[PDB]
Amino acid sequence: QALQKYSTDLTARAREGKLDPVIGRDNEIRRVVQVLSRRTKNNPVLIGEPGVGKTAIVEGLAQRIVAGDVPESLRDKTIVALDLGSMVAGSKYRGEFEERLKAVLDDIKNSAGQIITFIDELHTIVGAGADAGNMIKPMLARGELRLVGATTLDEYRKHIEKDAALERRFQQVYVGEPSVEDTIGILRGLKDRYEVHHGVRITDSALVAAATLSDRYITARFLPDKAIDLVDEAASRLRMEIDSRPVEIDEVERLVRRLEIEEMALSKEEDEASAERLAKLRSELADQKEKLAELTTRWQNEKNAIEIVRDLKKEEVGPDDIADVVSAWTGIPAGRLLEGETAKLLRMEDELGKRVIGQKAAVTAVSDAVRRSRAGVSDPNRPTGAFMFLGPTGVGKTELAKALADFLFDDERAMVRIDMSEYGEKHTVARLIGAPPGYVGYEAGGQLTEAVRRRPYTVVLFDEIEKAHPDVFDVLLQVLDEGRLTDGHGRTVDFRNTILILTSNLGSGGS
Amino acid sequence: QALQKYSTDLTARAREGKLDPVIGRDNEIRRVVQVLSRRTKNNPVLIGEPGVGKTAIVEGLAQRIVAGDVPESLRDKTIVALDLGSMVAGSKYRGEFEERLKAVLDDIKNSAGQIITFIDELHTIVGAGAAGNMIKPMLARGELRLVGATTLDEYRKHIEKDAALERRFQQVYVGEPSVEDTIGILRGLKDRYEVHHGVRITDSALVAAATLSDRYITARFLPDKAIDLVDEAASRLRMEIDSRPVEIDEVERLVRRLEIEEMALSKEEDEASAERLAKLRSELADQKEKLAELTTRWQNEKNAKEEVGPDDIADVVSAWTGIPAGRLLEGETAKLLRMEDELGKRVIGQKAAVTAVSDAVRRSRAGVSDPNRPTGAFMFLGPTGVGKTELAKALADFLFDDERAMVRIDMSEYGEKHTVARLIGAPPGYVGYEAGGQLTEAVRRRPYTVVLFDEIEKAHPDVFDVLLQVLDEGRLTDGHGRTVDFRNTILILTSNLGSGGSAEQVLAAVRATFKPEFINRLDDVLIFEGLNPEELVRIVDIQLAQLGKRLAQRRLQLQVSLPAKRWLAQRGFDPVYGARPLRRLVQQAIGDQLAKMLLAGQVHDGDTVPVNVSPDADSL
Amino acid sequence: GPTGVGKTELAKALADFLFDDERAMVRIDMSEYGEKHTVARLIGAPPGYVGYEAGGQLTEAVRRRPYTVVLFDEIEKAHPDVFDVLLQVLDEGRLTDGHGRTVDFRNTILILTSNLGSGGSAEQVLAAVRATFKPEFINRLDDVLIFEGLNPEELVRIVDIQLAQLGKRLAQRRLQLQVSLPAKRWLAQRGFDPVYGARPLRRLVQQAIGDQLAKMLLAGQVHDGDTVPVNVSPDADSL
Ligand SMILES: Nc1ncnc2c1ncn2[C@@H]1O[C@H](COP(=O)(O)OP(=O)(O)OP(O)(O)=S)[C@@H](O)[C@H]1O
Ligand SMILES: Nc1ncnc2c1ncn2[C@@H]1O[C@H](COP(=O)(O)OP(=O)(O)OP(O)(O)=S)[C@@H](O)[C@H]1O
Ligand SMILES: Nc1ncnc2c1ncn2[C@@H]1O[C@H](COP(=O)(O)OP(=O)(O)OP(O)(O)=S)[C@@H](O)[C@H]1O
Ligand SMILES: Nc1ncnc2c1ncn2[C@@H]1O[C@H](COP(=O)(O)OP(=O)(O)OP(O)(O)=S)[C@@H](O)[C@H]1O
Ligand SMILES: Nc1ncnc2c1ncn2[C@@H]1O[C@H](COP(=O)(O)OP(=O)(O)OP(O)(O)=S)[C@@H](O)[C@H]1O
Repeated sequence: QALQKYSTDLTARAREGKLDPVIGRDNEIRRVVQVLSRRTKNNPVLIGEPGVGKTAIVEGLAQRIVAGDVPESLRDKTIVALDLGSMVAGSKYRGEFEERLKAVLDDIKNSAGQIITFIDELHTIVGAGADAGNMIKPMLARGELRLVGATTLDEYRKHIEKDAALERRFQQVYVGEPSVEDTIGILRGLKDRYEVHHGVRITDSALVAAATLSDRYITARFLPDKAIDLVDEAASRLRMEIDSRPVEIDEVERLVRRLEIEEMALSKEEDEASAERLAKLRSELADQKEKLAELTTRWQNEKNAIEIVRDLKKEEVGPDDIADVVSAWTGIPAGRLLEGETAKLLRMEDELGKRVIGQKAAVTAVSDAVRRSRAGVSDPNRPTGAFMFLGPTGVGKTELAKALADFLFDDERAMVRIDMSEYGEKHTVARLIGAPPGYVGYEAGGQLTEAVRRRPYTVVLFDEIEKAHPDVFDVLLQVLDEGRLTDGHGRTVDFRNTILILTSNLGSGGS
Repeated sequence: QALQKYSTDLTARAREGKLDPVIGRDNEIRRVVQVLSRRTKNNPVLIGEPGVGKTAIVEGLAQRIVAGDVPESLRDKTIVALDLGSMVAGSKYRGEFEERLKAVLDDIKNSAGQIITFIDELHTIVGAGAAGNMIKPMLARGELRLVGATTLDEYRKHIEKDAALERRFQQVYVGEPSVEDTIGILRGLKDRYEVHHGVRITDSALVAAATLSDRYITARFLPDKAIDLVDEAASRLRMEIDSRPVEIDEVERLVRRLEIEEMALSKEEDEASAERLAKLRSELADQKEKLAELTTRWQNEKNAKEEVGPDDIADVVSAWTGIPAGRLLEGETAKLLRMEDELGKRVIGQKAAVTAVSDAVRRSRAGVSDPNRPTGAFMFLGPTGVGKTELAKALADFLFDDERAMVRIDMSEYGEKHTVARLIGAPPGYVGYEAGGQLTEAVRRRPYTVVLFDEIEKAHPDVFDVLLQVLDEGRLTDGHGRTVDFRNTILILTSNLGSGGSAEQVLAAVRATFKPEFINRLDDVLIFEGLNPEELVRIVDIQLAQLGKRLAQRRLQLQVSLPAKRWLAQRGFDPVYGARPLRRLVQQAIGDQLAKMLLAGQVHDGDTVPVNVSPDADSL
Repeated sequence: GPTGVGKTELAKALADFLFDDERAMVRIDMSEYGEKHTVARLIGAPPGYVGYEAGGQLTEAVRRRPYTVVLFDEIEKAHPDVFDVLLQVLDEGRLTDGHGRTVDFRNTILILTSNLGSGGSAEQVLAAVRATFKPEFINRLDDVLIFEGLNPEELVRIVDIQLAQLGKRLAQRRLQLQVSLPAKRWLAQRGFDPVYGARPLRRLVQQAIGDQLAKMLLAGQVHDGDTVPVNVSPDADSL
């Protein structure tokens, strides 16, 4: 009766359909089943990096038990999910939590073995005493409590392996991350639940696109769920739009209201210099009211036509809604050039010519490399542009790197700029990679690394590349042509969406 | 009346035969007896690594007492097993625990010399107060026999800090058994598992599960890391002797799910998903074929296994630790023979290097390779843009069927001496100490990957001295005392020394930049030979296929003509820059042209575009 | 001395018969102690910083079982501070660690190893030895032995040893080889560059016998149990 107080039930939740379906991953289920049924020391532990699916496997095993697909030695067994915080909640006195846990263990052992224990994140059991989480050792080794567990691949090493007399009683089951083709199947089988939670519909191409697109942009997470987030956010945004009026009318209305409020207060300014700013505010206000009227008129035409066709006879998420989600995330633009960017990209060499005069070849070569990437033609695993341009002084080779970095971002200080005139000695490389573990500045990372990692779309400039020691080129050797360097902490950063630019002054006069 | 309240009875538990055989370990039991039969300070302590067997020795002593093989002054002693976890339980008051302990000690002392207290994991006796200290006077008089057993580390971490205590204790070191002793032990315990599971166990399996777990699984000790293989092979054979076997219970589960997916992908009101259903059904039929064939052959075999064999243990050790340890299941022996021409699908030329790589896999798999040495570690070098990294990525692309499964470090960043702590970790007592190594901690888990050292020459010549034992011994220790196992990976070392000689210049640069004791541990030092204008067409078509697959996301296959496919290889061939000028020329010719075409309308998706060679350029 | 001549396999052969297992020695690889602060791992951290409970790496393996032979691979590549620590092991007998205890190396067999110079008979190599170490640390050791190169006569016995090793390894699948004396002397005739020691013999074995055997074995026709002879051709060894 203490199991009721200090444990919830898992099969009693899987029987009422309150668990999500589990798809694939048969080898791991079979290994867990065949480890959970041996004579002694019969308790596995699902180990692996976070996100790959480790509680989903236990819930799939519970659903399989409820269905009856398990072997004879597991028919009609209840899975119990222990909770340790609720056992340490009130234990002030010197002998409360110990007898609590002992009563729980006695209630488990009293049964004929008709109970399968399940502690998730079992790395939290090494303490909990003050000494506890250690009296379980006699029963673990004898095999009287079948203890399925699951911990991260580096909480094990940090908490359990430090008690090598305990991690002997556990059998490890390595759960690797799935591939894109298996993520597609998982999504296919898992979509009709979000389809119900949000009153929308989800196209299958929108499931292929999520899995194939969240594998090359979001490189900091793993991939049974790195796409489910895209699908969920797309569905939620589409539901919001299915509610009151959609986007890009909801922005212009808010903007016009604010401009009106500002103009109604800037009018009563007894000044001479502020009367000039009130002459542009009204202009932009009228310009915005124009666009808002045009949008609200086109909206009625679309809806009107739809209703007409319905009486005569943008309502489901799509592969571009997924793209808009993954573009609001990470800031990287991967869309379809929605009629506002195509014109700008076509008149590109004419807007760089407003700040750089001449250098037609360089301007054309940069504009021709931005479009090969926006049009979806460039190599998907390489920087979108990496070229070194050089010449005599006062020519424009630093201006162009600052003229290109402007109209792409509407700003000027939005590019990561390091000037290699200070890297004269070869030991200064650590200034862009960090210090290896065990030195003074280590909990700071690199300076280029931790600047590209935060926004992986800015352009990077290497001024005066010739002035550096001839051993930093070797460091750059793999940034180019692959877009990847590491740091002290071991985390890889991807330079696969940035435009690298290296200026220099060699020759200086040669034809 | 408190002993039975707060303890149990090992002798009673063994009289009913609730224990296992303890065959072996004569000297340890003899020493335990002769120390227990002392006059004063008669209390031993079994000590050793976790898993070698330290409670089994006490269980054997109990069985031996019950049998009557002990000397005179041990007859009818009734060993008792104390449980301090119950003494401090609900003792929420001011003196309850102290008085419980005192009553138990008095009850033990009142018996003349019968009770032999046995506290397991006695390191937990230091605290428990708020006590556990009212035992030293009872101990330094010979009145308490206190048999105990703690691991080799928790002893010095908890008890050596109490030098008053450890003086009243005898230490009995229990070393681990060897492979022959492990086999002898296994031959006695097989009956218990043969009874628990309705299965028979073979002696060949018993000896394989001891000679194999000593080689592959090296993180635990070896009276018991061999028992698990038997205990899991038995469970798997029981599950198989149950309703359905395996490798049919996979095809069935896969076909069911494929049907469920096809039944719901058919009514998809789309045009882009039309070719995505045109292969699901193909794969489903190709799977039903194999399902039917296996289900038919099953009836043949059932009209025309029953006990665990020697390869079932191999299958268990292969499911564990990742490593393939089985014996050439069919479909593999054809893959390994096709290897040499299957790698040529991505790497053209360099057939010497291809053969030298495949010959280290076909050997280590057949089982003729050296066990205590990596399965191949060779450094190949040559000019630039030739394929040396492409080969290292294409090798690990069909051993694991996943490009990212390779362990890739690039030695361009290990330019200075102190960057060694970056792939090994920091010593005990510094800032980054929990994260461990970077190369170490990536092999200790899943020890079957391929390791790539890119531009080995760019590193400070003190990092080679760390790889000096990775080669020829396959082991390095991180900043934790954890010797990892490199004996079954494939090491690859790329470089660019010389780049301007046939063989003598590069072999002089190698001997001038490396040490002889380093060049000696290596396998064949392969030298690539540069590309020839003839076989560049086989690279042109691979690049074109790659580009096609890349832009196939919108159904834009190109009909590249033969004169264009020839022009793309006529120029763009440099005898100095390899094949990267070709990659650049492809996007200078087709890339920017199609990019201008595409976003200015007139090339809307679903269309096919032909290329044709103009007088100088080529038009779309 | 030179490379591949038997320096390491002697420290592994002494323990092999003093303990009946080549894994009963404390083999630490001194090629990783190339930094000054790396002394903390083979001695232990001070009381209570990050790793006090772990204790030393060298001192602990001998405080618990003080009869082990201790090997130091590539002592030349260490830092000139671990020598100042290992010094007090000699002419004293004991070693104190960061914990604050004292451990006695009075029953161990210290063994060092290096590859200094490798260019002179004894004069250049012993000058190099006297140049990097300290003379007060050298007059405490026993004989500073120099190992000799291999000769074609001392190589046929090594071929016999390697063939015995290969045969013992092929006992799992129950195979055994028949090596004709022409092949047994050809394998020693080739692979005698007197600059790389005995290593090239291992590679020649795997290239000649092992590769052919492993290509035949999984192509059927050499199924387990039976024996196989090896004979000589103009150049190669046909099986
Ligand atoms: N095989 C699978 N079939 C269906 N859904 C799956 C599968 N694997 C994972 N998922 C889903 O993907 C998500 C993964 O979440 P969890 O598995 O709960 O995270 P986790 O594996 O427990 O990792 P941590 O360490 O606990 S955060 C959940 O939404 C699961 O429902
Ligand atoms: N073609 C050009 N069009 C417009 N401004 C230019 C042009 N060339 C140079 N300038 C001006 O020159 C100034 C600095 O030129 P930079 O391009 O920064 O010099 P640079 O090209 O980097 O040469 P070095 O070798 O680095 S000093 C700015 O004020 C630019 O506006
Ligand atoms: N001499 C032996 N004969 C037969 N079985 C043995 C022998 N020694 C150990 N075993 C078995 O091997 C396993 C070892 O378990 P234990 O000895 O209880 O572990 P341990 O030595 O107590 O180590 P810890 O620190 O308590 S986890 C058990 O299944 C024993 O039954
Ligand atoms: N033999 C080849 N077969 C197929 N593709 C090749 C071949 N040689 C080169 N390539 C291609 O040309 C490029 C060469 O890249 P890598 O082989 O990685 O360069 P590399 O051989 O490592 O030379 P370095 O010294 O690293 S610059 C890649 O895009 C390869 O796909
Ligand atoms: N005298 C010898 N007798 C038998 N085998 C030998 C002898 N010398 C070398 N070998 C073989 O050569 C291989 C390596 O020899 P080692 O003695 O380990 O090299 P070493 O003395 O450490 O030299 P280095 O420069 O450190 S690699 C071993 O596998 C031995 O079988």
